Amino acid sequence: SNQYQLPLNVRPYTTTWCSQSPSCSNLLAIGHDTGITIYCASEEQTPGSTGLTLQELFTIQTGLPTLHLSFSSSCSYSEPVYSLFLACVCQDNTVRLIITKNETIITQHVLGGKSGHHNFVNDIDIADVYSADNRLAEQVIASVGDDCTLIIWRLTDEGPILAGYPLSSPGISVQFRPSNPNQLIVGERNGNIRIFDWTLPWLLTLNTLPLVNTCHSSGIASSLANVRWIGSDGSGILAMCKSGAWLRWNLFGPKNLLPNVQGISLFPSLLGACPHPRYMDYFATAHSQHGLIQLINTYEKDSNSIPIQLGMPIVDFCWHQDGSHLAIATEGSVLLTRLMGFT
Amino acid sequence: RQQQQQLNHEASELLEIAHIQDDLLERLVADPRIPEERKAEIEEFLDGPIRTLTDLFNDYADQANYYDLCLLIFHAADFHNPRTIMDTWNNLINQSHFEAEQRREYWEIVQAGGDLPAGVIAEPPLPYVYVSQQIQLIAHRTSLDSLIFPVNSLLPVVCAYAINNGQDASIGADPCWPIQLFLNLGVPHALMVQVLENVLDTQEAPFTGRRRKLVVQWIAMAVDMWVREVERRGAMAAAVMGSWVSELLGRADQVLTQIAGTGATLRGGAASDAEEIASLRRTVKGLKRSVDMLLGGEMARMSFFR
Amino acid sequence: LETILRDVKTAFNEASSITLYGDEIILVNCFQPYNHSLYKLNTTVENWFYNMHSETDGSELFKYLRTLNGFASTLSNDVLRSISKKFLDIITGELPDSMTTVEKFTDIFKNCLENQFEITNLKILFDELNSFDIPVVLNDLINNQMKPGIFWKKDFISAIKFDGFTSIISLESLHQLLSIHYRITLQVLLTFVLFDLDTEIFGQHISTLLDLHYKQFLLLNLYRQDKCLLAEVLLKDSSEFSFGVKFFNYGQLIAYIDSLNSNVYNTENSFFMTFFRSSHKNIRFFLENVECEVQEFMFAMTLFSFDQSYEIFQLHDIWKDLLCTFTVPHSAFYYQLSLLFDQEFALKCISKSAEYSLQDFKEKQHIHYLNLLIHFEVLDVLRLGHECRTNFLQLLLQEDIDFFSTLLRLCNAHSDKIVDSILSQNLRSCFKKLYCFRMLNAAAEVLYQYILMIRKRKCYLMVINVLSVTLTDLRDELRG
Amino acid sequence: KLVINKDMRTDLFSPPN
Repeated sequence: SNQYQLPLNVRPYTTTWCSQSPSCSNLLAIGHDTGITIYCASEEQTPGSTGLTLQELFTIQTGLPTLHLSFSSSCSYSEPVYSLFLACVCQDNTVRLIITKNETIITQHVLGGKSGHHNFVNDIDIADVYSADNRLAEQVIASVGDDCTLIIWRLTDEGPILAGYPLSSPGISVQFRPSNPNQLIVGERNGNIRIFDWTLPWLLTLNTLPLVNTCHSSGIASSLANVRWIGSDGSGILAMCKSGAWLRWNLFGPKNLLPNVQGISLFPSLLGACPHPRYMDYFATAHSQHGLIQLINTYEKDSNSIPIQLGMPIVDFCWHQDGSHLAIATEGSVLLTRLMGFT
Repeated sequence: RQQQQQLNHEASELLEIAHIQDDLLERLVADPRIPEERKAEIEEFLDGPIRTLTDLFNDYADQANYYDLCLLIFHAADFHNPRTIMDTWNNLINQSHFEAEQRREYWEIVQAGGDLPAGVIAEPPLPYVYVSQQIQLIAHRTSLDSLIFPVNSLLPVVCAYAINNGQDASIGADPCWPIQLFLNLGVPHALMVQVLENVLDTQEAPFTGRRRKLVVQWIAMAVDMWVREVERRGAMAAAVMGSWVSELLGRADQVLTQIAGTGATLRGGAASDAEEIASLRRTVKGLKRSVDMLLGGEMARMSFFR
Repeated sequence: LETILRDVKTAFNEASSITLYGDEIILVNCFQPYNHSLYKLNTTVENWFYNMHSETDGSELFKYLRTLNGFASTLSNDVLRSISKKFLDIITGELPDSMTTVEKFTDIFKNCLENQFEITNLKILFDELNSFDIPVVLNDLINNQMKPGIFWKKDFISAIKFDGFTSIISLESLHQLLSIHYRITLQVLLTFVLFDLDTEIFGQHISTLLDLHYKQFLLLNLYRQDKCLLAEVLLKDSSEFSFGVKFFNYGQLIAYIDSLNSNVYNTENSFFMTFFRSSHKNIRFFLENVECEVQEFMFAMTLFSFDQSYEIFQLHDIWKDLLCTFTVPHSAFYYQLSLLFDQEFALKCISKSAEYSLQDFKEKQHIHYLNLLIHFEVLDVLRLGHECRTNFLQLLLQEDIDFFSTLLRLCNAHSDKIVDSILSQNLRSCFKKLYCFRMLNAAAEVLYQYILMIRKRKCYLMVINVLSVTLTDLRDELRG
Repeated sequence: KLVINKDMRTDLFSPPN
């Protein structure tokens, strides 16, 4: 493990790799109480133990807390100059898209007030949509909140298009489908899981609550932590409960009648699962409060693998695109740790 | 010298255990709530050779809920267990509070004409006074250097007790009494402010909402004593404080601005503490001024004539 | 725990005997003291609920409900929850009021239902659905079965004393009824999002259903959040029946439960939010939900008990403090918030209010700001401000006295009456001489001379440099 | 050396034998 300190007065809230855009996949953003900081990951000589070190590049000041953070495919590099596009959520309950050239915010769009969410925003994600001619036609941001609303915010050539959709319960996560921006997934706090075609009722709703194996009772309150697609065509869906209970469904052949596989993490997962970018069957989950991280294999290859235990709480974490490195933001730092097995 | 010290050390430890055992035996024999049949049995096993600290704790001190002696036992045993220690502190505070309330009730019955329960010997200290007497007696016996005085955990608990039991101005007590107690006991000023900062940032109940007004008052009182100490130490040497203390007072002013605003829009009518908070703002600004002057150079020029 | 709780409950509930409560009420007494089971005559809807996989015959409404359940039972819990959430979102505005019904239903479908059910069961449902005269069946369900009656008081024997038994039996019965209602309502709404049912024709029903579902959810939530409190607010709702009720037959009981149902579907929300405030987590769903000027302030105080709170409050315009603030009605609100969190929120609000405002109030605000800043410039600002209560300032500067000295030096550098005098007095109250000199920049010279009346050389020297008679005297003294 | 064992003790509030 190598450890890289965040500035002394910087409290991290969120950590994400720029896996969404290959030109910028070595860019790391930390949303904190005064903005979003960008770091670069480089192969040093090091020892080929952790043959990867972190270089802090710069800090984008915003003046208020950043709670969720997503890079877009529009990110680019030039010589040098970084052209960034970031979706995030701020203390004023607004959802924003910030477009920068390095630390300087050259452009900013803000969706808030009554036109925005009418309660706390719980999650956000972003994807670039191109026309048939293949110019940038739209950038699309999806967000979910405690106002029982899902918001699709499309920024198009002739300007913004806003749409709201009602939910049976607070939205706790949302993510567009890989290799198919026409589809996306929305998570409700109550265990409902929506598959949605925004170009169009919405196509499908699964639910983890009634499926709990109950060989070991998952408890009275098993609030849904997370749902994410897996695979590079978005061939699968993985859902994780706060309790640690997880379930996986695949989407291809024949007729289907239950979720394909199911299990339970050793610990609660407040932050939910972070699926491996290269190995579908694998995902990571943290015991954020004691600072341990379990690695789970869906086809039970795993047998309780806990590669990571810190002596401190974990605020957030995410896989580097290479699949062997992990970046983890803790309350005062970010660690890059390399698991030798995944190399 | 090595052979002397090793014997003086063995005699010091055994004497510490023996005094605990003597305090136990005396208290158990005198306890009204102990049956006579058991007392004779206690006197047989404790009025002889010195017993291990395990036995004294399990078979006697824990069975009779003598939590003060439990804490002395955790000290003599170098007992590394913060959670049990704090559980014992919580039991000792609550036990003492209930005993003080009981004695004040018996008193009020005498001053009103009633009759006490049979076999009850007839202005006893308020509960927070008897509680802090218990903390002092332990502190002098263990010297504050013990692991039974983790100020980071014990000061918030005592402050919690004061709030959740109204040991404040309503009954005529000094609202800062928890801070006075630990300062006089000799807790260093920097450590107090350091803890109080953590109380204010994390907002753990009951230190929440508008009761953080009281947390700010404790910080004001602690920093004030710290300033007076630095000024005194400067005059002393004629014949540490960082910017974090200044930042802490700025945040404290923001908390007061937030509490006053919330107080002005409460359902049922505005809050009554408007001027009380305005006063605290002035005190906090005055302290930030003093601290800013010390930090800014006046601390390196304390031994110089003005 | 799950298992032991279930077993302990089961044990406790072992049956022992029958008691005919009242005239005709079937009561069973259990092995464990304080544990009884009442057996309650089902209403029509309850009979439908409890006999889906049975009723050979049944009315049209029953068959309709059975087919709806036939489809909805194939969906999973997570899906159903996400759908329920979305239906809440329509009321809360998280699904904007700007959208058409068709658009919200499309949102719901894509996000929740697409790919989440077997198309075969959809076909089964559509077919079965085509046999029914939907407007009529829905009419009978909404306006007869589910929406209860207007009462001209139909003798719910008023209890003179609190009756804990009838209290818990009533609350549990209400909970069963509303749970059943909830499941039905959700299944129907579901059918409204899946099929092209004229959003105008059924506009009334849809909005009634979304209104009813919502209320159902709320109640059920409160039920599992704090039963005692729910009972308390639900019985202090009815005035003449504040203490409770007595029922001696099944008709009186059913009628009372229905009565409470009416209360729920129709002054309640306010009484209950009030009693509550005087269940933290639920009221978030239900301040995002149940709130959608008054609702704004509620959202504020609830979200405070911090960014969201402050923002909402500012945009718009413990209990005792709140009452005081209401009586005053910005300054008061911020002061109260600051006091209550006394932290970041507090300090921020206080600072903002103080700024927006700029003898008692002024002094308090100033002191607070200064303290907060010294804990986290401010000094000089406040000073110049007040200058443009002198003893107060003397005390503030008393607290100030290294950081203070640095600030003073900064102010003097920037410059290069009352304030000056106060400062001189405080300084006069090595270090001392230096501070005095720095501030006065004659006073310096006087102080140095007085102190003098290595050290000698340094003083004489400093004096000579500052002056550049006195010099000659100093030189002569140093030479002597 | 201290070892807490709440399991098997002797009832301090009951006579012997």
